[PDB]
Amino acid sequence: TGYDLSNSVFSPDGRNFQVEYAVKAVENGTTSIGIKCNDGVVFAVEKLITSKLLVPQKNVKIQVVDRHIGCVYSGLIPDGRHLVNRGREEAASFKKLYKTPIPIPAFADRLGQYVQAHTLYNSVRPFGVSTIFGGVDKNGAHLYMLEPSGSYWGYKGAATGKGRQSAKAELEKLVDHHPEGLSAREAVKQAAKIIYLAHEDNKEKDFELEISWCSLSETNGLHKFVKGDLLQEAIDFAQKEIN
Amino acid sequence: TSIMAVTFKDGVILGADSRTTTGAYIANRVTDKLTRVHDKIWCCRSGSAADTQAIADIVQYHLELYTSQYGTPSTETAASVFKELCYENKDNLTAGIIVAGYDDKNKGEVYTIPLGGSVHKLPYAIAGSGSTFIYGYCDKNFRENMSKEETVDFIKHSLSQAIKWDGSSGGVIRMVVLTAAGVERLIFYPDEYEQL
Amino acid sequence: NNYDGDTVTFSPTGRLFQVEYALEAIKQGSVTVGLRSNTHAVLVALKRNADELSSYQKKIIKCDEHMGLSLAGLAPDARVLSNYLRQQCNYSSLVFNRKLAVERAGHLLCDKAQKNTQSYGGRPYGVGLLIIGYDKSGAHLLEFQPSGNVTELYGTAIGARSQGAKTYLERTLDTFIKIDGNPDELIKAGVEAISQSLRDESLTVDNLSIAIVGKDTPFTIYDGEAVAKYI
Amino acid sequence: MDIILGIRVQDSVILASSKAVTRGISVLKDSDDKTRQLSPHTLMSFAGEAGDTVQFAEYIQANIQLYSIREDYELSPQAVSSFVRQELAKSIRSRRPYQVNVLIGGYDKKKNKPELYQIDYLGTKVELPYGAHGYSGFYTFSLLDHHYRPDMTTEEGLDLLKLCVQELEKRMPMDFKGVIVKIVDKDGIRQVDDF
Amino acid sequence: TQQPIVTGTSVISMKYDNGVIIAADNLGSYGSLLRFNGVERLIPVGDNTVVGISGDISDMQHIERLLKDLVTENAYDNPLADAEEALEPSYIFEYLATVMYQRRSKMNPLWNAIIVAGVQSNGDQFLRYVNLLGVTYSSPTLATGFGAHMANPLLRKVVDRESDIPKTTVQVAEEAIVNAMRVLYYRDARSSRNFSLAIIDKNTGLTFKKNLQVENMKWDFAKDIKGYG
Amino acid sequence: GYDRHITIFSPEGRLYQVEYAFKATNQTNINSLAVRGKDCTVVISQKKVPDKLLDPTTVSYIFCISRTIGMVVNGPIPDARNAALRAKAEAAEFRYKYGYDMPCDVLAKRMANLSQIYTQRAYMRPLGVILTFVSVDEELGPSIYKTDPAGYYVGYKATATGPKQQEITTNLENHFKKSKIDHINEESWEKVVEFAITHMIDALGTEFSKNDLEVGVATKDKFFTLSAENIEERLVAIAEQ
Amino acid sequence: SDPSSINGGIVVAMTGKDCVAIACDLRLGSQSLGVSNKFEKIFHYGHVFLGITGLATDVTTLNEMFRYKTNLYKLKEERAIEPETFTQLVSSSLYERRFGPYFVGPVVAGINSKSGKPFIAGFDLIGCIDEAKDFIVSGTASDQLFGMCESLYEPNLEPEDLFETISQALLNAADRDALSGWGAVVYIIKKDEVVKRYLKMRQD
Amino acid sequence: TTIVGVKFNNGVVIAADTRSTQGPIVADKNCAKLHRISPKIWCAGAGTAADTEAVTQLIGSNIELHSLYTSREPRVVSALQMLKQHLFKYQGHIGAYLIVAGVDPTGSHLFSIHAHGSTDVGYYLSLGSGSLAAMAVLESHWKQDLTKEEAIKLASDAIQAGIWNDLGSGSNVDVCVMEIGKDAEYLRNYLTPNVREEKQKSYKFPRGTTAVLKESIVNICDIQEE
Amino acid sequence: MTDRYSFSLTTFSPSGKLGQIDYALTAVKQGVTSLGIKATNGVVIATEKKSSSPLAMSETLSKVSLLTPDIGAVYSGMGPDYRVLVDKSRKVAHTSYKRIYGEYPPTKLLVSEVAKIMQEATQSGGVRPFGVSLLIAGHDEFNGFSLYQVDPSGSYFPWKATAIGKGSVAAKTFLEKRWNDELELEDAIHIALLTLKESVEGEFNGDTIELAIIGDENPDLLGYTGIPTDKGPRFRKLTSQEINDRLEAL
Ligand SMILES: [Cl-]
Ligand SMILES: [Mg+2]
Ligand SMILES: [Mg+2]
Ligand SMILES: [Mg+2]
Ligand SMILES: [Mg+2]
Repeated sequence: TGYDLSNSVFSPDGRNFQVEYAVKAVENGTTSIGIKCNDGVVFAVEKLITSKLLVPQKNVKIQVVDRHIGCVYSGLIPDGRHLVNRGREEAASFKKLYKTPIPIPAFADRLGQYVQAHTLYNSVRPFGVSTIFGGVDKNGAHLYMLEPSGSYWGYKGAATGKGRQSAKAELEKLVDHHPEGLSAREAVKQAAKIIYLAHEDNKEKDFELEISWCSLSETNGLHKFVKGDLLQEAIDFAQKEIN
Repeated sequence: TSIMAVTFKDGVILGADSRTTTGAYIANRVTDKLTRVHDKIWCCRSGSAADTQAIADIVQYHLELYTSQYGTPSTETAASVFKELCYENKDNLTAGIIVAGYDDKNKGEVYTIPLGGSVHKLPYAIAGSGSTFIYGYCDKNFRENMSKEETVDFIKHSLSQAIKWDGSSGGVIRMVVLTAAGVERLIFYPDEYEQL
Repeated sequence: NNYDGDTVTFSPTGRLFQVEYALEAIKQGSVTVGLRSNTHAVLVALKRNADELSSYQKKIIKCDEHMGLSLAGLAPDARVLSNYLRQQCNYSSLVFNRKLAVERAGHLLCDKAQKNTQSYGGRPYGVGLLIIGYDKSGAHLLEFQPSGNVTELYGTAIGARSQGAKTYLERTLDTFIKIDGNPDELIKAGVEAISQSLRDESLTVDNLSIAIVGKDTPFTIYDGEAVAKYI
Repeated sequence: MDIILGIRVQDSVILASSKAVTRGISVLKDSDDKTRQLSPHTLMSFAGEAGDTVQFAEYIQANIQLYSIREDYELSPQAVSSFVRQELAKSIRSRRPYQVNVLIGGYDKKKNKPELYQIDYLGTKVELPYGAHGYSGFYTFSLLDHHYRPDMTTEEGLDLLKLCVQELEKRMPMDFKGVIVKIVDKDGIRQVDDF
Repeated sequence: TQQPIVTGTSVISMKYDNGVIIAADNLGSYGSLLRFNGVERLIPVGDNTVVGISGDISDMQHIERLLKDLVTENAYDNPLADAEEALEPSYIFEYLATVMYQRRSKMNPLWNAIIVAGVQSNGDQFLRYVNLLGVTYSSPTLATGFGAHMANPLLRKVVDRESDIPKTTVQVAEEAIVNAMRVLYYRDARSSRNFSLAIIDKNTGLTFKKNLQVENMKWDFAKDIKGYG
Repeated sequence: GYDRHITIFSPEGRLYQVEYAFKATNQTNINSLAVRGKDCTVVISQKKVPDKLLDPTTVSYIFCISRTIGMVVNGPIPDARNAALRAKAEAAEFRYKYGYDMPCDVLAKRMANLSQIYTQRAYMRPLGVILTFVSVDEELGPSIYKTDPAGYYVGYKATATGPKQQEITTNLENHFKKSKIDHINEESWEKVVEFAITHMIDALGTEFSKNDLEVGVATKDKFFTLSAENIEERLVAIAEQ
Repeated sequence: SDPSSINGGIVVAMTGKDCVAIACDLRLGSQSLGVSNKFEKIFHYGHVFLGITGLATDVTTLNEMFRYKTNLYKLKEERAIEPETFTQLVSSSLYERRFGPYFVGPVVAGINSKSGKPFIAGFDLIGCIDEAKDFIVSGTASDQLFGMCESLYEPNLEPEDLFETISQALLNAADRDALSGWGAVVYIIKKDEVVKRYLKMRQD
Repeated sequence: TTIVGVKFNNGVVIAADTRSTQGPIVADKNCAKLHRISPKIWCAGAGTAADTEAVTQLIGSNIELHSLYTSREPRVVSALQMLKQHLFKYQGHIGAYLIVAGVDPTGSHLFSIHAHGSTDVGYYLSLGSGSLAAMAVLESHWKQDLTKEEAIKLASDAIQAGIWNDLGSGSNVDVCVMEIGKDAEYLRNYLTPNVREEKQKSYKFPRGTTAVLKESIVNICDIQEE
Repeated sequence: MTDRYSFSLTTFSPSGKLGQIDYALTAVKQGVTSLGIKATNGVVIATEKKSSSPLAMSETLSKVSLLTPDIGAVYSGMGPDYRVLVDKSRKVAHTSYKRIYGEYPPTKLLVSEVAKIMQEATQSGGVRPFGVSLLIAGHDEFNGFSLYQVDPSGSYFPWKATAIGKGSVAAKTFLEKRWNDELELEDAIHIALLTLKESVEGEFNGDTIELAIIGDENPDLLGYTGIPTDKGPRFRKLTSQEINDRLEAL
């Protein structure tokens, strides 16, 4: 034994235990999700209200990269911010050399290679976050989810954090019941419901809902936060479904 | 040198003379100035032969690596890579490059990158020492959405005049046609274009 | 246990013990309170002396005319982080002619602390910070943890026995948020808040440290006989 | 700096160096000693660019003194001259070269022979019976070529040196304010205080 | 150290009671060759600022990319990016002025003269100049290159000092700007007939006018002019 | 026992971290196969999409390294993409420096050398992947060259990789013992793909739908991957005789 | 100002029947001023001989550099360096200072100890090799030497006849150059004996 | 210097004169200007002679290592790419002007390269001070589908034009023929049209003519035993 | 990141042993047998092509490698380590010799350079020793024919004949009985084939045996004619057919 004391060491199984321990930090975090719709993507996250003294709507979690990509993550929040900072540098250098905004699959590999690099050496620690991200490019909508190992794939729907099992089941119903697809406005409503449903794993404290979206028809392919009337409408739809 | 690129209905065509001079001596009378940086993205080179060959080789490398990762690059992207090299190394380069390419989404596009490393998207572009003598002719005779045959004639006639007046231009007129159908090379000899 | 030798090692449950040990240094520190209204933001700090011959360790540091913080934990680490904030506030003013937003200042502190939690050789910062400020969106209060976590709040407290002050502020929330255009009453509420964390000792003239920033009020620190009015 | 002369006789080496220091319009000093003792039996005179001359000479002196302490041994005149040549040969391809010309007069205690080396700022070294730098040789070498003998005494060397200085004082346009003369032999280095 | 290759001529501007106006022609010259005829040299930043640039066009395109990146960067982690924490004209100018002075201090300048025109959050008019040397100044009217010599005298007759600004309407100001552009077309050999004009008003916002032409030109008197003496 | 944590010799002259990297290679539970025709080189790999929430078009272990070279990977996707990015960069650089397309065997050697370094330098871990490079080389013709975490590489008439490599290997061995030639004597690549799928079905004892397979084909001057509908046409032809 | 003619001097080398000869003048000067009449320009490392003309500081530096390098060569190779091999070493060493060169004109002469074949070679200041069958010249009177050698030289001269030919080539060339002369040395080199002769010449 | 390259049916031929000069003086009368980059890739150099030799040997060395690394015979395009990128980086300060020719598995090739790093393709090329004299012959007699014998004849005639008409060129003609599927044949002194006539007089001196001051044996042997 | 292993991974144990070197030698012992024999007019080096799979094309894996035209190398131990050492050896022959002296290094000095590289992997920070022993055969003008062994420690020794790897102890005894100072190259090849047969289990033919010689100059392998002094490489790898012809006279 001792194989789990140092990053980048293969165990006799062929496993990197330090990466597996990073996953435990992710599973301890709040629930975050992503839904791929007809012409875009929707992101939503659960924000635990630890105290009344927290200023409502102020501690924003979802982050924009460039102007067309949204990023949300569960686990160690600072690690997620570090990954988004790198992502913003990668997107800037791509656009600098190639003019066009970074395609979503291209951006996915940039994050992937960077996270994977933190599994090659014992002088660094793996990322303690799973990141759901995506947006719209020239080939349409794309949704991705990236793990501490550096592993990522494309998704129809994605979920991570403490209430991921509940969320995944809800997402799988939507995929089956809508083979033709889901509209952006429908996806916002559904995202609100799924977070409210996933909040059962975190039922002790009350929470605040935060939603964002990128849609070709609804936001002109730019990342925007869902605010005001559209947010309240989604909260009402969600509250109606849990009762 | 006399070089030009012209967009038309089905795409874009690049044209060039074949003369390379060292002072008044013609060091090469059959030069190929139409250079491939990607399958359907080509460029016309003017200025230092060493510089433009070096730049083109680096761009071809960049677009080959782009293609392996992100798929076929746009003509705008190719122009941007050319610009980055020309702008950032403006103190040490003498290069005037016209970039021409065919997309299926964007169709035929032409970008000119003059000495300073600025970029200008145009319906057609002319460059090289011989171009000065055909600004009047090209402005009067260019139309948008010409046919392949009309565009070949426009370039043939234009470069014929550039060759006639510019001592640094001459030899054969080479052309490369970029369309959905593919890539076609054309060559026109002195006995043909001198009698136009 | 076997996983607390350095900051580059996760435990089997996904914990970072060196970061947790750094968090423990804050809990040993002296209590400091932060609270705000819509016009002003206030810091109150209980200073700690070594003995009766010694001075009381300063707790509040000014970062700009519109921003400053109070500390709890390793004081030299607060000096490093407050110096960085001074530089960032300064860069924003010199390059962009722009006062650095309090929220952006929190983001910068988070990222600086994060790098010390993912690399070999280094160590986490051993201090907690309460940042107050008045910018283009009004009064603000931030809480910084050396884990990297930064949070915007109406009121809070950090240090030893900070839970008493935090509960009081949670009760008084609806009252002190409405104290607009009255600096003295907002400080009174902060002095009453920090009093819920005292045991055996009381607030004296060289014990108490108060700071305030607001609409037409530059970040100023009050010590000595300037706080006797509030005792 | 100006005139530096050297002559190797039977049993000693004699170095003569001018006393004037001129900064453009005025003669600032008339008692300047343009020499440094490198070791008990080795003396170096110098001339060239202001500042660089003393800086180079003191740098060489420090290095030879360091060697002497480390090994408890005095390097031969040949070995010292080779070290000095390399430093100047290195310097000529530097960012800012030492513009310094030197004469090295030493008595080799092993061979019981006086030795005179002439090295210019490029690192050009020659061993000579007599030598100079600048324009000094143009006025003095015809006299030395005539009178010099390898078996001359120290007194005869000083007399031939006086004739050289007299010719310099007659035909040179610049007033170099006389010379300081030093003798290097088996007993070490001494200054002739009346010349 | 370099030399400008492809260049743009004058940028002109002035203040009026409720805002600012800025204008520049659409030419990119290659020495005496009038090479490029569709170059936009007024670049809007948000809905409160317009940056007008003369001099080297390759450097202009670089500055354009810097400003585009500035908008992207400001929006990062900024919920009030379209409200209280939007880019101000004053922020945009100070950034450009910093870059210009830094580049001249490395002996590698951005070969340009720049005028930043806009309206601040409190409604105040903003108008300030910066060039390749990092030199900055403000005035009720500002102009670069030939415009400094020919436009300023005309524009100063409308607003001569600070107290003339509240007395100057947007109609009077635009009229003065358009006339100045005509005068420059008459007298600057590196100018063109086609130009762009932008108005930034505290009430009606940013109005960007493209494809404007110099009109009402006097040439008839040329027919009577014969010989040289 | 720190000789098991980093790449230094054990008392038996073994490198345990290398051996454990070979074990990580089978973590995906996927099998791959490569064969050579007269004019082509074919590579097939199993495709498993276990989650319904996944976008199946993004799930892949075959990579287009250059125009001429394809690569299939056996091992976890993060290490696979690491090797893919590096191979793409190496191939592009080679063409720039030496003026011709990087040969399949030369790229294999280069990636094998990089892997060797990770077995000798302590600060770098081995990649838990096996890389099979395929092309139709302009000098050597149809080519299969395979690299592993030990830094070993060699050319193959045909090859197989994965948890059930032995079954596929023996099946291929028996065929070439009959034919007595080093390749599949077939004109079209379509029939070489059909041969490859048929012999994988025989060796594994399992049937495949269009979504269960992933196919890459190398011809003169290009490598390409087949779509689900191209694979379906291949499966129909196999069933009809 | 021109570094290759500050100090002056010449070297010449010739081949004969089973022998080679290399010769040089003895002058070192500072432009017009004669400084030394004992500045020998021919050096040897084992049985390989090297003459160097040009800037005198570089002449001395390169001798020290090639003594350095041939001593290490011998310790590692366990044999003396041959003329052909040493020629390549000189060329390599000079080219490595391509953009800050030694201002010299080197000349190699010797007999290969295994084949018995006579060998000579010349270089420009940056390393280009001239491997002539007949003769090699270098220095401030190289034009004069070319003229003398071209008319006086004939192939397969016996050692004592080759001495007369090369001596007369040097002497008469030097007497038509202001910056060369003040004495001369001639080396006659056979497979296992080398004779060195100082010549009597005019001293102006 | 005169150098030419000529393509023919089944390969390529390169030729050069044999005069090297320092200003107006002829340093060597039988210089070798045809250099080997690899067994079947040869090149001829004009300009700074040390640079042409050095850049040939450096790229030749790296080409050999590349050949061993890739287990393939070296290609002319590789030599060309490596030469041009090396020369471009030094911005013309390495004064190498080369004609590069050879055969490889891809076929037969002929290129020129200039000191600043630009390259060109052709069926016939000339370089050096005698290039205009050589090109005049090439432009007069070149045709498509030349035989080996015709190409050798044309190449050597082009060098002769340089020899007789350019003062920078002279002496002999060197030729190298590179044919597909054959060993490259280097023909040193292929033509010798400039042998010096017998002199009118022998200038062998009587023994004892030269005045001698001192004689001494030079010890070339190492320190002896006993 | 950064390589933070700046300390030695090979150190002296209390008994004076360098563990990592001993363990590297153990890896060599497990390796396939290779041998070398020196004759009066040549040198022969040989090994078994232990194919990992019959689907593998073992001709694409070269165990015997040309270092210079007159020097060749074979190994026993870790194949990948050998491959990178061959790359480094080929390069150092140029960078530290041919680019300086215009000729290829003598056998003993190239061996010395390879030995230095192997020594440094035994002392430098954050690396392990090479897990191979090399046999290097060569010819040069002044030293004639020679054969050298290089071990993981960096130590090297000259041999008349020797063997390394699996069955080296038995093979060296076999060579001691057969070797004399009057052997011709063909006699040495015959003895090499006889010796190698003892350590080979399965197939023994031209396709499973790799053999090369350092002998006469091969002008037919030079690739060009015209330079009399250039006469071709002395290193030659024997073909599958050439090996089988000598297995009938076995
Ligand atoms: Cl490698
Ligand atoms: Mg013409
Ligand atoms: Mg390792
Ligand atoms: Mg003379
Ligand atoms: Mg005289």
